Amino acid sequence: KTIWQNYIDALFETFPQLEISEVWAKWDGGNVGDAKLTANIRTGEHFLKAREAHIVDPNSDIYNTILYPKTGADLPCFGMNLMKFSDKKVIIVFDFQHPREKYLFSVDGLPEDDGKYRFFEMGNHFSKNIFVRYCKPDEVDQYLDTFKLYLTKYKEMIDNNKPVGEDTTVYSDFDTYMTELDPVRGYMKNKFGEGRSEAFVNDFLFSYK
Ligand SMILES: C=CC1=C(C)/C(=C/c2[nH]c(/C=C3N=C(/C=C4\NC(=O)C(C)=C4C=C)C(C)=C\3CCC(=O)O)c(CCC(=O)O)c2C)NC1=O
Repeated sequence: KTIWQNYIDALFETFPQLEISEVWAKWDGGNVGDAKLTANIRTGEHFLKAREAHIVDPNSDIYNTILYPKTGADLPCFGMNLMKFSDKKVIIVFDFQHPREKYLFSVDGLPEDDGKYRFFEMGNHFSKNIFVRYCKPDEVDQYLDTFKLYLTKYKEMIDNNKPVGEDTTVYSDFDTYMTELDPVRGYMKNKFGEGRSEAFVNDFLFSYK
């Protein structure tokens, strides 16, 4: 079981076409294992891919998923990182992540946040509407309706533009940026080893570099 289940359900209710097209990894690790990784690639109409990583151990529950739309409509990706770190500490992040470097994207009517957060440069693959909240595991679903508004706006963008391009190099700047700045490598090395951490980051999470 996972505390992120209602986010995950909402995601695939909005985009029921996103079917698993490859289980990229199911790995065991952590203490003898207590940490499990599931890494799925999904495909479906209007998307290049959605890649979904879910890492669960006794204290942590991390759901990191990015939807990469087909190209040709200048659409942002939709990214979420739902991170339970301990039984006291959760960070919820989701946003429209635009592939063009240093382009400030926004959707009018959505919550706005111009604060600066760790690791990342705001305005550069994160939008005016980046949604970041810190709360306790049992509070996570209080932002679910907002997550669902983001999904609703995203689905309108997809359905109104109907992108059909498949130029994965549109996402190369984005994947490069997400690679240098995301704090993953360290956590996965410790839990799973070096080769697995490297491949997870470079060949699964951000593979369009
Ligand atoms: C898979 C394993 C995995 C690990 C181990 C991980 C760790 C991780 N991500 C973080 C932050 C963050 N991560 C993001 C955002 C994202 N990052 C993304 O990969 C995507 C897709 C988004 C958003 C759509 C942001 C904005 C922060 C900073 C949060 C903050 O400022 O505290 C932090 C810092 C938390 C803190 O400030 O205390 C850690 C430790 N992220 C992972 O994905």
